[PDB]
Amino acid sequence: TPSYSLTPAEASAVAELTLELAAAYGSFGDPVLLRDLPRLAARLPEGVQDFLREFKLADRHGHTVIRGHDFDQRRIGPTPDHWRGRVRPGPEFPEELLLMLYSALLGEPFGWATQQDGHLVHDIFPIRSHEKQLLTWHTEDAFHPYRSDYLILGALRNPDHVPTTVGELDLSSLSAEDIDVLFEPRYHIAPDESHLPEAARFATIQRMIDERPLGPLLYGSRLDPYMRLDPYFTSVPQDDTDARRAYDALFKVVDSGMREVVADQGDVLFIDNHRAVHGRLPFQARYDGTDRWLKRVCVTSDLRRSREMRATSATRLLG
Amino acid sequence: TPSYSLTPAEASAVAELTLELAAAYGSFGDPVLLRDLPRLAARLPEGVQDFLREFKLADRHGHTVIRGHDFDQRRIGPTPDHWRGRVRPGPEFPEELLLMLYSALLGEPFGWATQQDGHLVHDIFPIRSHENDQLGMGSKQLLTWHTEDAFHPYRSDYLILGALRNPDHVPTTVGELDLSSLSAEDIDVLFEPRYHIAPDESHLPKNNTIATEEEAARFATIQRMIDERPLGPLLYGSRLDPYMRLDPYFTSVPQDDTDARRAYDALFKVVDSGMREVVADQGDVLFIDNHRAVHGRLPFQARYDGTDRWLKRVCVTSDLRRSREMRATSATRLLG
Ligand SMILES: N=C(N)NCCCC[C@H](N)C(=O)O
Ligand SMILES: [Fe+3]
Repeated sequence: TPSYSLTPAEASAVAELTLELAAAYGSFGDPVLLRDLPRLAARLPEGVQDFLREFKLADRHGHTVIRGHDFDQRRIGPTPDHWRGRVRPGPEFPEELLLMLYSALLGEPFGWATQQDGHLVHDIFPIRSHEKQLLTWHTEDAFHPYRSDYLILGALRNPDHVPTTVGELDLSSLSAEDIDVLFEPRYHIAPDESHLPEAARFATIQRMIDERPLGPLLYGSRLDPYMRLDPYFTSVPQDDTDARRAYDALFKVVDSGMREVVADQGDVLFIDNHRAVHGRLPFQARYDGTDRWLKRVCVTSDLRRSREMRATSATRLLG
Repeated sequence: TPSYSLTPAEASAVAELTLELAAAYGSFGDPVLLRDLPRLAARLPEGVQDFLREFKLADRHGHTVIRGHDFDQRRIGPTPDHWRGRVRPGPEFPEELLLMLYSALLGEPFGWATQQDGHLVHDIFPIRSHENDQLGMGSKQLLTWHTEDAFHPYRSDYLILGALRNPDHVPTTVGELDLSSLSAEDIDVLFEPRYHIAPDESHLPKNNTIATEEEAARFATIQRMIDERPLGPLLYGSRLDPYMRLDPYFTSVPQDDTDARRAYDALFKVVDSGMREVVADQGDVLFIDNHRAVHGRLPFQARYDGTDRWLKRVCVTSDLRRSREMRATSATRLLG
């Protein structure tokens, strides 16, 4: 797995640009910052731009990491209690912007209007409210036609080095018969809850919500397939014995290939949502303000493709 | 409809940039050039970048033009007799690079493997032996308007047309959808899967090969569209400001669907009467949203003497990975 380790000079240039941008724009609520993202991202170290572009275009690895960023722990401040009601942007604005720049290099930043007040940058930290653990892994929103193309996870802090799980597909482990079955629309993938704590928009998912169209698991190249796998919310018709058999073999290959990848402080992990599944590992959280803290941006290659489910032309938020 | 006119200073800087890049890279066959495109495009005048970003994000107008480029006629040379058998890249390489930079501001340049040897920037100029055909390489025949590759799930999102020369000022026709001109009932019908859109012959899996497992799977989605003839909408996206895919020549309205037939005739009438003539003269670059505009071209008499109208064209996708099933390798930008 290709990775990029920034020099102190690169790390300094990235930190500097990050602070200069945070001082010139109010928030992501600012329309012009969103406009300017790609032009602004062209001000990053050329080596960093080149690296990410090669990852995107190679379309070969499920994940990559840019390491050795300088995240000012004093400035960033203590890991907060909750995301809700919290004033945005916080002191860690610089780092959020960084992930936004990285997102514009990859595609476009987007979010879910219900998820975390619909903030384009998502918080990942322990919460006592939403607190024997089952080690699960998945494609992000595997059911959804407009699911992420890429995920960017920036580790602000990770004092106990709690890894992330990420796994890819090994084809040589599967027969040509199983693969062919997996390409066919013979599988149900259920949605997700995310409800409670606008009709023409809503009645769109209703094609999956009422009729429930069977979709494939593998698509793209047949020699190097993409995947959408969420074993927890996946269903197969009982009478489709071929499909169930091919689903078992696919699970067994992916499950056994899972790797632990640590996003330590200063790391930014890039997950290709079409080539890799990811997951959480359980950990003992302190709640004192020193807890592991990641930020997360969802990237779409094609914003306009989701227009039917977006409120207006301008909004990057779905639903 | 917004456009951008370059100051002479801006035109000079663009020209200088494209000359520099022309010397620094060998050809579009160089993978590093394709990689570098978006970063290189950030060296364009900031006004231009902002303008095109705003066109892209606004997602409202169906075309725009950037006017007033300096395309050096002496360096560019005579309009060729044919696209086959030319030294690649030619003396007009700086202009091709320009369009590639613009494509990277909008999305990703891509092509069709069967079209002009898979060249990402293709030529539009009269070819004598092609005089009797309805194509870009023709002249005498009217190129009637349409969405490019209406049938194809991976058709262009944008088209970039750059006029190297146009001595007789032959306009391009482009048309948009005035939604206020249609009934709410017609719109609802046009949003419904009630229309059959046939592929252009170039896209036929029996037309191009095929033979071997690998090449067969690359056309399996198209073959299945040919076998099952699914019906689809002519309008999609947002009901208040819809995208369209309209190719009158390849659209079949089912005989028994009276509602669809009424709405299609309504849609056709609006678009046909909204048709605008837009002249891309020397130094003009035309941007067409393939989801909001139709385009065509007027007939003209070619001279075949090296002085003919000459346009360069780039197709743009907003998502190269969507067409992965139809591309040979991960790296290729060629479909088929
Ligand atoms: N074919 C190769 N290797 N070209 C490298 C030159 C790119 C340098 C870039 N245009 C610049 O001036 O920064
Ligand atoms: Fe997840």
